[PDB]
Formats: sequence, C-alpha cells, structure tokens
Amino acid sequence: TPPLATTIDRLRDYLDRVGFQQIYKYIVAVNHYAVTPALITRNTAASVHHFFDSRLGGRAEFALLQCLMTGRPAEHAALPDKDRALADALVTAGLLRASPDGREVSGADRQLISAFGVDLLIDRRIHFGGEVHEVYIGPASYWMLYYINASGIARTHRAVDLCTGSGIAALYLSLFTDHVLATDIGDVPLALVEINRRLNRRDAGTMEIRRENLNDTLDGRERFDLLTCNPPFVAFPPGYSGTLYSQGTGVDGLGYMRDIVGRLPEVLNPGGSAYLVADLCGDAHGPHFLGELESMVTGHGMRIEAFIDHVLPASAQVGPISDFLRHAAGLPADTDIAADVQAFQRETLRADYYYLTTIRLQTAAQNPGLRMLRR
Ligand SMILES: Nc1ncnc2c1ncn2[C@@H]1O[C@H](CSCC[C@H](N)C(=O)O)[C@@H](O)[C@H]1O
Ligand SMILES: [Ca+2]
Ligand code: NA
Ligand code: NA
Repeated sequence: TPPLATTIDRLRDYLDRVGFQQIYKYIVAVNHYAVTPALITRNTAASVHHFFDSRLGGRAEFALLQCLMTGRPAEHAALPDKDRALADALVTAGLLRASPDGREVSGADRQLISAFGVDLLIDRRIHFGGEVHEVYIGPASYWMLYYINASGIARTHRAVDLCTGSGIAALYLSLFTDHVLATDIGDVPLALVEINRRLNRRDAGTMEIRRENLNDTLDGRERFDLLTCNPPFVAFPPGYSGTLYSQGTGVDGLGYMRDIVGRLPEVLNPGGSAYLVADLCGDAHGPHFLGELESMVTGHGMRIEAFIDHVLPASAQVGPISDFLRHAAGLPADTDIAADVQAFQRETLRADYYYLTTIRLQTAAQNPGLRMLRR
C-alpha cells in the first residue's frame, strides 16, 4: 500500500531514465500510436524483440522494459543494479514474475503501453495468452479521446470519466484540467487506475478515484464541464452472461448510454460537452440509437455529432461475439451460440450492421442539431 506506492514511484523513475514513452512511440510510429492499443501483441512481439536486439543492441538498460512491454524474460543477474532492486519490488507487487529458480524476471498479467501521452499498465491478457481479460481497453477507448478539443479545457474545468477502467480517459483529461473524477465499480479496474494515477505523478489532489455506480454519479448533485464515458454497451442474447466491462443493460445493450444522455442537461454545466463511444447496431442508413437523440436536440437544444469510424455487417460480428461468450463462461464447443446471436441480432437488435461511433454532445448549443459523419 505505501510499499506499492513507492514501487510505482520507482517504476516511473525507470521509465523516465530509459525514455520508455519515446521508445514505444518510435516502435509503433505516429500513424499508429492513436489508432488502437493493440499494437504490441503476441503477433508482433517477435518483431519488437528483434528491434531491441538489433537496432538498440540488446542494451541491458532496456531489459526490464521488455519484461513490462512484452513479458520477455531477463536474467536477474544481467539487470543493471538499480533496475534489479526495482525488478524485485515489481515481483513482490505481482506486477512481474520471477522464474521458479529465481534466475530471471518475466511478464505477469500487466502490459506497459503509452497512449495519448500517458504511461499505462493494462491487462496483458487482452493482447497475449489465452485467458479472458479482466480490464478492457480497445480502439473505442482511443477514438473517444481523439475527438476531444483539448485546447478548450481550462485548468478549473470540472471533468468526469465515468466507467474509467484502466484510467486512460481520466489520465488524458488530467493532462489539461486540475479537477478530474474517475469512477468504476470493479475491484480489478479500481486497483489498476490507482496504480496508473501514481504512475503519471498524479494523486488525489487533482484526480479523485471513486467506487460508484454510473447512475448514482449521474443522479448526483455534482456538475461538470466535460464528461467522458465508454460504458458497457454490448448486447448479448438472453440467457448468456458476459463480463462487467462488456455487457450493456437494457433489451439492446444500450441502457447505460440512455442513462447518461438523459441526465446530460442536468449534470453538465451550460455549454459543457460529453464524449461517449459505442458499437451501435443499425440498418444500412445508420445506427438506430441516433434516432433516439433527436429528443435531445428538440427537447434540450443540444448539438450532437456522431463520428462513425468503423462499419461491419452483423454477420461479421457473430463469430467474435460467440467466441467471447464461449470463453467468458467456459462453455463447451457443441453449443450453437452463433444461431442464438444471429436470432438476437435480427429480432431484438434489428442489426444489419454495427457502427463504431463516437458521440459528442453539447448543452446550450448555439447551433443545435444532430450531425452524423460517415465516409
Ligand atoms: N454500473 C457501472 N458503473 C460504473 N462503472 C461500471 C459499471 N458497469 C461496468 N462498469 C465499468 O465500466 C467499464 C467499461 S470498459 C471502459 C474502460 C475505459 N473507460 C476505456 O475507455 O478504456 C469497466 O471498467 C467496468 O468495470
Ligand atoms: Ca512497428
Ligand atoms: Na517471445
Ligand atoms: Na465499453
């Protein structure tokens, strides 16, 4: 607890000493850095290792860094003296592993990335290995943040990142404002955002971390200038269990998006803005949910902009959904989940397509209206 805080401080010192963020940015390059967190994965790790070995010369100062980035083993005695004591502290914290004979250090369940200028530990199981992850991050996380107008954020603006997960959106907002609230209800994400807050030299002085249900924060009396939320939004067929980060509420998975949008006229200060993201079902003309938002244009004079950045036919999602459901619940391979998914997509969701959509909503707009951007 204080030992962990000191360990994260020393980790931060190591990342600074060897220029981690710059090395990550160089490896992935500027045309990929903000596209997706799934850049260093089990399918690219061999190439990452080759770069460290052949272009960075295998320098020992980068050995602990690779343990964190890909899980690659480093011989304990080969670590530089300062990095060796940090490695021991990370093993004690459960953030790296030691081999059974203690002669090397290697990856545990946390992967070190950089996103939007922040250093971030994420759940390594999303990009490596074969066990279902407990903390989500994905391209939807990134595209939510991409559309934020950072130059319009004042130091005194009050911002909230609901359903914060790893903390990425809250930490991004903390680059610009000194008043950030980050919320979640999962034990595992809450422990991780606490680590990532400290990893970026923040504390409760400028970023509050709160265990609180989305609808409780939304009903509350606190008012915000800026809101971000990537909520659970996936609709799974009746009878199937997902995970805390994936399964949306309501008949079509969008209950949490409805909850948020409905309270924006009250929770945002006049002229404040919210950024949401979801993979929205729709027909050939667009996502069904945008039709529900005309009530916010007419009823509350908001401006609402929807940025559609990925389109897939519903049939292309049947496999990924069924695979996720099978793996999350440990179901056997003879269950016809795919037919259940198809039937649900067509009766309940009316989903011909899925549209990965970032939505910007502004209260008290001078130019109210709904705008849907498609390529
Ligand atoms: N009712 C609820 N109230 C608050 N958080 C919730 C919630 N239900 C699920 N969550 C949290 O919602 C998150 C959705 S995943 C989004 C994580 C992060 N904001 C990102 O963009 O990458 C998960 O971390 C999950 O624990
Ligand atoms: Ca590369
Ligand atoms: Na490897
Ligand atoms: Na989500």
